[PDB]
Amino acid sequence: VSLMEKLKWKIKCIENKFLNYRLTTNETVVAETEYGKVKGVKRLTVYDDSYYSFEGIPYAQPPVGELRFKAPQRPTPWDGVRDCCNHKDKSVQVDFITGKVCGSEDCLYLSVYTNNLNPETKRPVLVYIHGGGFIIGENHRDMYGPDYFIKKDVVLINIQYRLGALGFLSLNSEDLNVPGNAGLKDQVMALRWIKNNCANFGGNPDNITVFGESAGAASTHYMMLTEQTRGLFHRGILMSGNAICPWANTQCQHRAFTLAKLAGYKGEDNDKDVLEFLMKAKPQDLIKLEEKVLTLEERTNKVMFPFGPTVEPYQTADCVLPKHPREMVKTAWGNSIPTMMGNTSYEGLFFTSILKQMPLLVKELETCVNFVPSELADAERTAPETLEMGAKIKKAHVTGETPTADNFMDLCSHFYFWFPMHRLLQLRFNHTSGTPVYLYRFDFDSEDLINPYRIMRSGRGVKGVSHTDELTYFFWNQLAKRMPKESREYKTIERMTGIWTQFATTGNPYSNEIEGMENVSWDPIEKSDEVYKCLNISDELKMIDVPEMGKIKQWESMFEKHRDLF
Repeated sequence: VSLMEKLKWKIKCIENKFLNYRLTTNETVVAETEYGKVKGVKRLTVYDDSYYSFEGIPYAQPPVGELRFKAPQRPTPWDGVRDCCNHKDKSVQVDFITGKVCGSEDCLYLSVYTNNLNPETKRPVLVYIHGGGFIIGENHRDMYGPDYFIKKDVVLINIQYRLGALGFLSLNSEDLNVPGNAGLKDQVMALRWIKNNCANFGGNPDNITVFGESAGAASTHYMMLTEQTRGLFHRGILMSGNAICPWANTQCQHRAFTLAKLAGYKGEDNDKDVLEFLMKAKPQDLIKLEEKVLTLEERTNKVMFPFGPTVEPYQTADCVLPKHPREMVKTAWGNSIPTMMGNTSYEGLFFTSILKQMPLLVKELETCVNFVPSELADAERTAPETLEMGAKIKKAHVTGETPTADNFMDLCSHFYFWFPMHRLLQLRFNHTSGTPVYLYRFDFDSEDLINPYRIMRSGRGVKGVSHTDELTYFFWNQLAKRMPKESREYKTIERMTGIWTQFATTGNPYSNEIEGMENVSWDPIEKSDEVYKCLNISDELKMIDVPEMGKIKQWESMFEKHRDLF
């Protein structure tokens, strides 16, 4: 990231700290948890609303030393009053603005917010899981501010979990107790805490919604798939992601060794000796080197992250993913709770930045063999069947004689988001009690209000609704400003937070009390639907057939001779 956005972000960081002090009050309050009393503080928003803020609530033991790479354990309870008036640190990770490593292994905390500690009725509980490819992200209010949601009568909860190799190291040897998915096991234990404690904050323990974007969406879906969380919540929102997305799982058991070798390990490739080195390496050295772990072949096969969720090699007490996600959908308790899912109108536009560094990637669309789902393609991507599948993809997105960046970014939308969503809906239909799933399409474009991800994707002055453009209308961030209330941006905040809280409340997203929704008949998706219908959200709200549908069927036709793998 540029020197200009480094000094520019440095200043907004300093501004956010002064604003945060200014927007603080002297009104401290104490609440009960099952681990002991916590002290929160009331804060202000730029729209002159206020809310109670409890930050740095531990939901697990600090996962340092011998707990590193291990499943999380419950934290130690305390007498007296724990101070929760400041944020804790984020998970160790590479800062996308600077490139430096930041964070700390002591990262397993959650934050609780609400405009009213003592409502007269129990409120809907909303749990946000941040995205960031399981390698970056945080629950700090400079990125995920509760300011829009607290205008509503809900309890909002933002969790943290272990990122990167510290969150997702996986070792085959059963003796070492590092099966993998530690960061997911973090999420589980946070859910268990939320279930047992939300009532102390005015929340309804029998009406909890979990939602997240991108990796947060896959996390949310995983929380709906695993037996570990059965019955913990009651609604799910998957925003631009799920667990059968190609980036949302990987078998990474051989990559621990590689990571060790990059970090200076001297010895052989057995898990024990590899683990011992990794257990004593500086946390910020492991994280800085993750970028180098993937081989060139893996990058070629569109593997995006070296460490991440994985099928665990053996089963233990806190096992989360004992089978491939496709197999888990067939039994998942979460299939039988109300679900909302959606994408933005130009997802792949996120990859503008990457193309700017590798213009050579555009040539991949001459055959598109690289984008063939990996389970169908051969190793070298050279078998004639793979070239055939590649051609079907090519017909879907290459509009002219030569592929363009727009073709490329259009393909990504489907490879990373629309196709996986389609596969999941069809799978779920064959294994579900018939609980409704609703679809949305986020199509609202604006440059007058942005969020930090636009700096990373180099989305400065770029038309189109990219992946993560919707976050801006859900959360406050240190790049936000107060918008006039008649603005299109402000209306979208109201609609977006309106629908999400409405869904969280009733398992049904429609409300005539939301501006723009007076002509809307939002029906859920039936198994017999050949065409998906979705709420298109732009300056106006409108029910439509998913425009991406024809391209989605093209991708499905790659499985014509391999229908068992669909």
